[PDB]
Amino acid sequence: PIFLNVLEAIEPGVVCAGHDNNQPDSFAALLSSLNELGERQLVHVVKWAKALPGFRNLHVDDQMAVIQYSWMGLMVFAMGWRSFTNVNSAMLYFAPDLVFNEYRMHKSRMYSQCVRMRHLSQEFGWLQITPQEFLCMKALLLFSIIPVDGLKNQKFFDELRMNYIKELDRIIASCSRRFYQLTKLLDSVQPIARELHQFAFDLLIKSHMVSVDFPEMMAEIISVQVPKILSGKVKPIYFHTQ
Amino acid sequence: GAFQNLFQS
Ligand SMILES: CC(C)(O)C(=O)Nc1ccc([N+](=O)[O-])c(C(F)(F)F)c1
Repeated sequence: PIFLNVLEAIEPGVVCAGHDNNQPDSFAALLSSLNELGERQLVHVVKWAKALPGFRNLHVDDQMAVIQYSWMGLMVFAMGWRSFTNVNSAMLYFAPDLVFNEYRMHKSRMYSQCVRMRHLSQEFGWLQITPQEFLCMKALLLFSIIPVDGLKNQKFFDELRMNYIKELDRIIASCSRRFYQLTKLLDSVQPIARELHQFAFDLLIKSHMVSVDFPEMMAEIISVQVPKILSGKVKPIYFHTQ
Repeated sequence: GAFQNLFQS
């Protein structure tokens, strides 16, 4: 199966946050580390995305844009999966060196959001998602958020997204039951991602006030791209309404 | 900006 071969071959490996675990659970220390981990994972998301089947069919500005818009959901989805598979969703496995318990959930001031993500992670267990389903779904998530006014060359995108949906079908192949649920799980990512976007944006704006450091790419993306989403110029593609 | 530079590698 050429398609699954590729996804498996390009899947990023382990990414560490560089968190000081020997040190008090500070709000600023935890979030400075999430922000650094965000940067690290975005580099991996870029190298992954560029390697995906058909990705170069897209106009290079649409290439950049779809990564930037999708980055948060892709991270949310991969993290739920790591959480599921390392700790059976008992805690949130952001990275080997940044595993969130309830206490950290609370101290990060992201408890409500962390609760959503753990519930997503429990879903991977409740539905018996396979590693290959995971991989297909994550690739499709990359093509699941676009400007309401469309992309620069929309037709190439429509075709790519179309082929990623079909590859999800193939792997599924009750089927209709499977596809309903997996498409539902995929839609469930977007409102988490949206709460994460909001939190990240607010934190950026109040970050000098709270001594939270934002790396370069994070400040740029959260100030230039994320407000497109939060202002409604850019929206997720939902399978179900919503 | 920074992202396009990253993307460019
Ligand atoms: C606060 C903000 C920008 O740093 C952030 O959301 N960082 C972040 C870092 C990593 C990961 N992760 O998937 O491992 C996530 C999240 F996708 F889970 F939420 C957020």
